[PDB]
Amino acid sequence: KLGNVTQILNRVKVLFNGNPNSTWIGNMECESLIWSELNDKSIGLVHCDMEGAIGKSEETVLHEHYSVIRITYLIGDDDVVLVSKIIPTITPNWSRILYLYKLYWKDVSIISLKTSNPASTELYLISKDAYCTIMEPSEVVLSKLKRLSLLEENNLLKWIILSKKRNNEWLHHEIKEGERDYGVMRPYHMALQIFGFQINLNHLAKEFLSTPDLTNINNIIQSFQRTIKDVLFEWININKGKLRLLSRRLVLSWISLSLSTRLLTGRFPDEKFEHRAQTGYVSLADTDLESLKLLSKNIIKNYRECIGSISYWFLTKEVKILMKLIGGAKLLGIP
Amino acid sequence: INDNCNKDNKGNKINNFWGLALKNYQVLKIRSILPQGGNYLSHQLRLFGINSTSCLKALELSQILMKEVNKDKDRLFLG
Repeated sequence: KLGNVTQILNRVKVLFNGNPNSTWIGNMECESLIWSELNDKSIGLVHCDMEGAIGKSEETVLHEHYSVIRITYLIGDDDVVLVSKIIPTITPNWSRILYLYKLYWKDVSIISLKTSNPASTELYLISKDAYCTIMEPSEVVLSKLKRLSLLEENNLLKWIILSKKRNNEWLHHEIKEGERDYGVMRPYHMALQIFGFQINLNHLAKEFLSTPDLTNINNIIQSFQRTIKDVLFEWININKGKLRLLSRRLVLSWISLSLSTRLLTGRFPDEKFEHRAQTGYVSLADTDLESLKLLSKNIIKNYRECIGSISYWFLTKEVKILMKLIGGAKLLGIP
Repeated sequence: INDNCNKDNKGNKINNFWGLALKNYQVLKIRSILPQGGNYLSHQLRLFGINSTSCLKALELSQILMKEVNKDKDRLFLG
């Protein structure tokens, strides 16, 4: 996008010898390779953004965090800064990771970002000062770890809840202010555009909604008309797979119309659509077809009345895409 | 001119960090010491990423990294 102004493509070095098992933090091969290639250079920052999988147990998470600490000890010189991400859980045996980080570092800070999800317990740890002197196998360390005192745990819970609440309030205020403003994006969006990133609204529409353009209201209208005619024709023509596919196609067409008309006119056709999307599902009813002018015909409405309303529930991976599309429509279209 | 504009925004955004400045309630220290996962309102601000949209969090951590990270050394990224 920038045209290699800063030569960023010439300053990324990949640590990989061809063996897949040398890329995973838990394995010893990864540590051996990293130490082999980075023992003779100076590393000031170690940034570890975990995959954050939910399948892994607490023991594996502790092992991976300890391995990251070992790597930082091995290759990091003095005044090295370690940045890591943690996902605390409701299960009470969760503060052992905090105890470990306190044990191996002297200046540990914990941050809850306002740009992160305010409905999830995602925190960032920053560590600066090395404290320990002896590094030993993982088993004895993981057996050594314990919980923390209850008073500090309750203080941490209260602080986490307060920070999450204030972050959510800031998020709501920022969304409202962005939707109100005429034609100027927020300063962080301007910075991201300057740095070389691209707006993803068109891409998300293209490989999500299969709509090449959202600005062209007309072609989207005729697309929905043919889609509804064909889906009703097939529905009376009668399976489970066909019903699911046809319902999904109709949902995508309806979402395309909603996003396009929000971008062009400034208001969603259905007021409850945004709240339902926040819940994670979308519904199209007889009333929605009856609402707007000349989208369909009376026979189409009567045919739809034999089914009433359809309600499709998405996976979180698609709920995120819906959220991004709605945000782009609200923050890039007219007020 | 693109590099100049990048440096210009870098220079101007020091008093305010693109409106993402941290408050006192966000930073805590261990020594000086319920949300539900079904909501994704935060993703309505993730509008500048095709493969990964998590380039907005780095812009916020950039303040602390400016403060505490040496700028004359190399960097390692894991995961």
